Amino acid sequence: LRKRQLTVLDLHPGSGKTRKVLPQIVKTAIDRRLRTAILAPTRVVAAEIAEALKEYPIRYLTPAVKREHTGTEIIDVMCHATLTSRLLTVPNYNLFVMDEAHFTDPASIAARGYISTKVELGEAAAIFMTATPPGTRDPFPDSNSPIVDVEEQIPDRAWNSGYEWITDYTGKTVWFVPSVKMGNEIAVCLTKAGKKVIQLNRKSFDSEYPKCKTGEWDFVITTDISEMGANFGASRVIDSRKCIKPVIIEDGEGSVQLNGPVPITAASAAQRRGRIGRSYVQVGDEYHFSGPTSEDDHDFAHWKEAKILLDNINLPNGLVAQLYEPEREKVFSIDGEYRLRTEQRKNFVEFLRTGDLPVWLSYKLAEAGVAYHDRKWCFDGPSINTVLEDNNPVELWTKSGEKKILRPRWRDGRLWADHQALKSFKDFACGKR
Repeated sequence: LRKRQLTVLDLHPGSGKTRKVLPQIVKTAIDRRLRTAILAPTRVVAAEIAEALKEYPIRYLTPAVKREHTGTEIIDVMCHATLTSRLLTVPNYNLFVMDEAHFTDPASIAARGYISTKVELGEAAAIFMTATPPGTRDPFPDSNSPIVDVEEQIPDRAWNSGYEWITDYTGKTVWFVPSVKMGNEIAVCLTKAGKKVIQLNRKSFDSEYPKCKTGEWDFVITTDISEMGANFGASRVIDSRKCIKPVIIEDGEGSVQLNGPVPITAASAAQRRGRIGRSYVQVGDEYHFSGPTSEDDHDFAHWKEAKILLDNINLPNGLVAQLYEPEREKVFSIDGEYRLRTEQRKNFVEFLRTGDLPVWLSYKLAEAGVAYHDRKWCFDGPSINTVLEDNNPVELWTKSGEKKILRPRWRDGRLWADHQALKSFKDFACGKR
């Protein structure tokens, strides 16, 4: 009960989290009438926490709905981003428990800032659970069983020769890639070599990660989303230590671009490696990697985007929350700099929630006075912002009846990162939501 005292913020890692630790915390919170928020990084982990807590009365919260049996529940389970979303449109929780608290999704960073600030104000206690606390930099941490770390060349595309070590192995392998496209090229190569392959990414995770529990697979090819609580029962990880992440370019109008494979942080590398080595009775787990790690992640867009979110959340004291202490050095702006005026903020929240637009773009739109329903901005950008599909400009029928080339006022590369993103953006440009 040492961790449940107001003004306490506790970090810890381990193994035994949902069978015992989380239920004990929840049991004590209920006995003490502590209004509690349990925060999971993903819908999968929220589900697994909710199942671990099946013996207790809990409320499940999404950004839009609540699931309860009586309405008298005091323990809420939700995704990190659901807290941030509801703060932008919320109980004065006495206790926060954040699982996988290293997640650098902007809404997760902002949630840690809000929670950290509530703790420092003496309004709450918080527990951050993660094997790689924000601020840490150790890519080869200790493990339950020794890991064989092997630095060697890793394919970044299909191969027609060599790499015998990849396909001759008969255990299960988790292979982290920087992009879904690269993962698919590798997955097809492995499949034509007689391997059973599952591909995991943010869009496929809810349907495909559950298939890993059947054990009917040889390889999981995954993006970095599997750094947030995925449990594989594998024996090998392959990791070129790359990611592709948005970068805000502050020159001119400003823009966001997706910068090609760049090195991951040491904490990310430790989380990728940390998929294995988890069991004393399974020895010989291997981590095959190439490339350095890098802590120059200040240029990744999620830090500024977290600050934009936090600057637009009101506090009881009339001020604004700060980022969680070890993360404050990632952003170089003065607190409150991104706070939007009244009508702008209303449109901001709508672009985020109903529009499903990235934080940076939603801020630029809102700040420029764009109304949520006004789609002129999708078509009134300069010709350099023309969106291409199959090297042809995208032409759309607008809600006003005109056929126009898709030319957003600001370029945010996440709007056309893949076919599904582009389709969603085309639907938005046409007024479909």
